[PDB]
Amino acid sequence: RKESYAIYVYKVLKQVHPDTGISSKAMSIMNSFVNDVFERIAGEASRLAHYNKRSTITSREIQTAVRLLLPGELAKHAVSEGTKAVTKYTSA
Amino acid sequence: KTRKESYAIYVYKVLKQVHPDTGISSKAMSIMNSFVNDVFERIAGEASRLAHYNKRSTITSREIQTAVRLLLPGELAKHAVSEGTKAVTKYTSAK
Amino acid sequence: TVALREIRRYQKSTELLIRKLPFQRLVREIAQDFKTDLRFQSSAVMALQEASEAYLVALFEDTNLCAIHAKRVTIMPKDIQLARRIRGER
Amino acid sequence: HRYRPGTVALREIRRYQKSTELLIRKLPFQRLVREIAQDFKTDLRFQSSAVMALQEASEAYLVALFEDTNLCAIHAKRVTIMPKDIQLARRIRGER
Amino acid sequence: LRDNIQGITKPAIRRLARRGGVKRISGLIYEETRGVLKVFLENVIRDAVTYTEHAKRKTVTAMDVVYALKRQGRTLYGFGG
Amino acid sequence: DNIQGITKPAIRRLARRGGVKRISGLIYEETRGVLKVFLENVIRDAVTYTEHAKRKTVTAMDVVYALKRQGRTLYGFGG
Amino acid sequence: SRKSMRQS
Amino acid sequence: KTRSSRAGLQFPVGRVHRLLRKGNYAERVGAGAPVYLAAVLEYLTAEILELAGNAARDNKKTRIIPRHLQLAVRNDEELNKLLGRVTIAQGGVLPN
Amino acid sequence: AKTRSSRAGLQFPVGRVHRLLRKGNYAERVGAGAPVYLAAVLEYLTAEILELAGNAARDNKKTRIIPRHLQLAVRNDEELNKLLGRVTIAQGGVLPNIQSVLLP
Amino acid sequence: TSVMLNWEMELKRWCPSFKILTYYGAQKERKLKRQGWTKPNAFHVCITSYKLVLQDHQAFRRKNWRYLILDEAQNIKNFKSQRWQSLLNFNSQRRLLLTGTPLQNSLMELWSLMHFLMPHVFQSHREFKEWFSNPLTGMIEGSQE
Amino acid sequence: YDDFMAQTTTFMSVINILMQLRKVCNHPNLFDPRPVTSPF
Amino acid sequence: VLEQFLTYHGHLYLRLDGSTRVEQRQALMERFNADKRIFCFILSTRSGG
DNA sequence: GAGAATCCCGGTGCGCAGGCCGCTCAATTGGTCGTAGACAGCTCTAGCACCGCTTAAACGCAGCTACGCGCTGTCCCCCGCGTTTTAACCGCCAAGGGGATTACTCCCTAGTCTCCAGGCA
DNA sequence: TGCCTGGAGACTAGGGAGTAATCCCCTTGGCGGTTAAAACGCGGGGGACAGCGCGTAGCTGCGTTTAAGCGGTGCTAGAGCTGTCTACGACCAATTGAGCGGCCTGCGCACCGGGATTCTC
Repeated sequence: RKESYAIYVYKVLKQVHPDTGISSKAMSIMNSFVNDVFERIAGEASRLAHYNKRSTITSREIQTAVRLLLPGELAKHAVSEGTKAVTKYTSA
Repeated sequence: KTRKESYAIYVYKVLKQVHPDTGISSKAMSIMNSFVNDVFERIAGEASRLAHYNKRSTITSREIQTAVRLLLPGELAKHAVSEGTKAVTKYTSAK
Repeated sequence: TVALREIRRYQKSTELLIRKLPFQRLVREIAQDFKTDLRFQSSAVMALQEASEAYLVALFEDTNLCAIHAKRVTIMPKDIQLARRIRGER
Repeated sequence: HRYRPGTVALREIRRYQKSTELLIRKLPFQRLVREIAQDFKTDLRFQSSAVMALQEASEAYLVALFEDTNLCAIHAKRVTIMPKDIQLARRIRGER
Repeated sequence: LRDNIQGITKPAIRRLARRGGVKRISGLIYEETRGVLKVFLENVIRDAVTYTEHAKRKTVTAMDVVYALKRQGRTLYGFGG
Repeated sequence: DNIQGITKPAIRRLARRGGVKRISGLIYEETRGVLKVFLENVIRDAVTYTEHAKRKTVTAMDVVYALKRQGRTLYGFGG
Repeated sequence: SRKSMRQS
Repeated sequence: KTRSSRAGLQFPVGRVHRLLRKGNYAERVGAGAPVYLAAVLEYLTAEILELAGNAARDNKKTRIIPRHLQLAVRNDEELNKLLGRVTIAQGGVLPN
Repeated sequence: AKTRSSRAGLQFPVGRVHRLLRKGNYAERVGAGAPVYLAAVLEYLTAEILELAGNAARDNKKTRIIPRHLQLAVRNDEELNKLLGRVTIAQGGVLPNIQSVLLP
Repeated sequence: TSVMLNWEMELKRWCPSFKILTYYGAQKERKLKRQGWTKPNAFHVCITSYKLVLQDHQAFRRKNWRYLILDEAQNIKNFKSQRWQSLLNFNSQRRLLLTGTPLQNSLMELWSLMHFLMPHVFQSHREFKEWFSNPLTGMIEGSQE
Repeated sequence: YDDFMAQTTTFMSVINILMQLRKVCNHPNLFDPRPVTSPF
Repeated sequence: VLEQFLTYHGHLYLRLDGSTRVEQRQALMERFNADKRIFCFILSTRSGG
């Protein structure tokens, strides 16, 4: 069994471009990209937690890592999306 | 008034081993401490990544040896691996 | 005239510009020194070729910039040397 | 007496490469740092060590950039450094 | 606090160039160097302020600047860590 | 001597992809040397990774990790 | 009292 | 009830949580950290996929190929900065 | 009671390195010889850089190593220069290097 | 610095015998006027400003002054000031402070001047503050009998 | 003066309030002169 | 503001505000001591030496 | 041969580096005990080594002319140095406020374990 | 489609707020000097930039020559997976000494001052 983000990437693509497909090589590129940004954000969250002598990675750590890593407009939009997701999650 | 762990005494011991007469200033000692911490972080992170890639849950002498080979340039890496294997052999012999 | 057409033709394309078999031989020759009787996956050699061609194209772009800065159209080895020296790979 | 052009420049090159002192006045740099920081967040206090670290990093960055700029100037058969030299150095470095 | 970029002085930029080995300097180099330093400081200070804001602090410590520089790829020694 | 396998027209193609109009005759040796250095570094790291795994086959993941640690990540082979 | 073979 | 559906996302909040736990990022992972990370990953994926689909439409195609992803990344300045040191297989380079 | 550094023959602390490896969240488990190897490598690198720094200091008729000496040591040695390529040393200065074309 | 020329004028008016050296000018001029001043009987009295002594304290501190005279000693009244610390340890056989108002704000200024004069009689400022400054300030403010 | 003494209780410290009160006691024109009025 | 008030009321004045050049200070002193028309001489306490 | 800039040897003063002294807290020692993985053993995949055609690319020559480079000739703009500005920087004079650190308490909130069904490869 | 794996459901111990206290330390308007880095002229040298003329080296076009590429085939090294069982590392109490500040004081290094040597014109 091999795990990949191909299914979720396909779902997102269908949400954004319902009539547009994706080739296998492009899907591999997308999986690699998702893994790369995941590892980068998690590594920055880990460094932030270790610097502040905190044993837990919380939403604040991920938000700060996103602000540090992503450029301006992407960073602010991602922060808004994450805050919205967390707010919806806590209220359900 | 709180403990602040540092490599000052160990760096001084190594300096005395190399140059019995020379000394070191506070800024130079801070730079050496930062250098030791940086190299430690590099090797530890590379070892952790090596362990993660091979689906191993432990950091052993093999992981750090490979990390030293990956990080350091040629002669530095060769001499560092020699020193590390000498240290581990002596440690195992002393039990 | 032909140079600009060739630039556009290779610029629009995506295929690998280096021939596959010579590059595989070069990769195996380079790897021979580090370890004996090494086997390579085909995907590994393809990845090496992709990285090498991207590296060379980016370097050539920086060398073209260096040549233009010297009021020259031809690229000369000193341009490659300066590109690598400024980039820091020296 | 009057030294021919270039001699005093080389003399001060040697002088400033012998030393390790900071070359920018500390108060103007502190004001510049505070001016840049007030845009990101108001009511921010800088420790003296933080400003000194910023100054050291900036001076090292500028020295290395000037080395690259001088290499660009020697390329294309020149001695003077011009803004095109800095632009080429930055573009080759991967900035902009 | 306004128009502090002029605090980077022409003799200061000349001294930095002399440390860099520059013999002759054009008149337009000063504005370009001021802009480049402005950009570099903006990036480093933004990262440092993010680190300080994460710790719920109001004082930017040298450790925060060192962490910001390390993130930028410009690790600095002698100021802790 | 397989470095001559990187033919002069291939170097011309790479330069044209980079927008170079004219190429000097001494560029070919220089670019062969540069490519040899780059390949030596990447392959050395990849062989280190392969040896650490007790494998005798250099997989694509080894090359991907070597490139990533060299500072130039490569997409499309890691997943 | 300590010497490195790298320089020698 | 799925945690991803509870958070209103499409990416696997559970899988992201398991990866954060198994990975050695920290000894404790909060409840909202996987949700936030999944949201960020989903937004970035949606952005790059929208740009790639627009590039594919501009080429009169119906499938996103690596060339389309390369064009989308290099045309958007912010995504170009995010993936600056990244090479896309079979992607080529921008026209110039 | 004999320390692990004493058993390994090193000067750097094996126990401290082991604690840092355990608390640094690098793996679930940390091997017994990993701190010894890491301490040995760190001691070797410190010895190299300090030998070069002391050699630089003697050339300046000074007994104590100042940061300028460390910068000269790192930049003059090619391997250490590559190791610390992206590292700035505070109060380190730069190597004296004037290009040939600029000389009269 | 303002009174420097007036003091030179007074020295020349009353005692023309003294070889007066004045230490005004830029760094090059000061260095030139220094040259060969360690020679015996090369200058008898030197006049210099607080800013110049603070800047050139390395040259002046080393030399074995006989008298160290400070006109307008109220410039030294703050012992936390850099001036008091820089001038405290000058090599002088004798010291003489000239002022018109030894006390301006608090007895701590008087202690600063006295410590500058006789360190072995006014060693501690905490003891002085406990003995005199706090109770006398209380008496003035009415907090003490 | 009353406005400043109200600002005492809430960023301005006692020293800044002290200086502002001294300026007020000196003259209110130290803050803002009476405007020169002209048509729009 | 004192300049405005004094000029409004008609009192001739001289000014030494601590920013005046040193060579001008002696001239102002001599003029004030010599001229009987100058009613006031506004000064800053911390200045003048 | 003039001048100007370093350089080189005594002296000297200061502040900090290297050392000694309590004290504690974190390495160390001697145990138990899960379990990670080292080591057989198997399987079956893909990496390599051979052909034998197709043909597109690489190569060697010829002819050509485009541009790199050396050589002159302005001319402008930056350097070296003198004279004037000014802005770092110290001092002041005031009344108390921050604002990061270290100890207590204490309570949500993660982790761990059990069971189950459904998401996904 | 048949799983593994993520998701309820109960305990539970500790990480991370609150809350003091507590210690450290300037903090900021307007003032007034006062030097030494800036700032401002400005004369002139020399470097930048623009021609101009060669002449040779890249570029293009063509006819061979070559080997990359593609399709079968075929054989095995070796990657990947599984079952055992030990050796090894995680916890856990007691010791205990090595490593922290606190505090001090020689001594190295910064600096100054003449005289001598070296560098530029």
